[PDB]
Amino acid sequence: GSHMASMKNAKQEHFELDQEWVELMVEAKEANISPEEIRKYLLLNKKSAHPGPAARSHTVNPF
Amino acid sequence: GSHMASMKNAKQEHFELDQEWVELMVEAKEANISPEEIRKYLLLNKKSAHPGPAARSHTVNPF
Repeated sequence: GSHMASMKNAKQEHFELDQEWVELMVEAKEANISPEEIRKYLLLNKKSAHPGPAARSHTVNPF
Repeated sequence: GSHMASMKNAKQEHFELDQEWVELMVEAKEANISPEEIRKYLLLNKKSAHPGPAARSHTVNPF
């Protein structure tokens, strides 16, 4: 088969964000938006990226 | 006259709205929940503080 380009590393569940979350929070208290919608989503979504392999030895033979 | 308890005669137990929103803001940033839900809602919901609404269960007590 012919060669084709690809990304040097796998995708992760981690993403960049910062200043939207401080900007919404200050106004959401004065406007009385629902925090529960985020906190219940967040309570499930305590996410992390997939780990590396264990790389332990194995064989289809008795001890 | 006779001794009695001073004003205010009873405490209320309502917590700060800020302490949900401050934990939520820090944790939702690291979890990458949607800030766009709060920001799009806030742009319509340009509200301020108000008393509670009426309901069918409300009535004047006999005493």
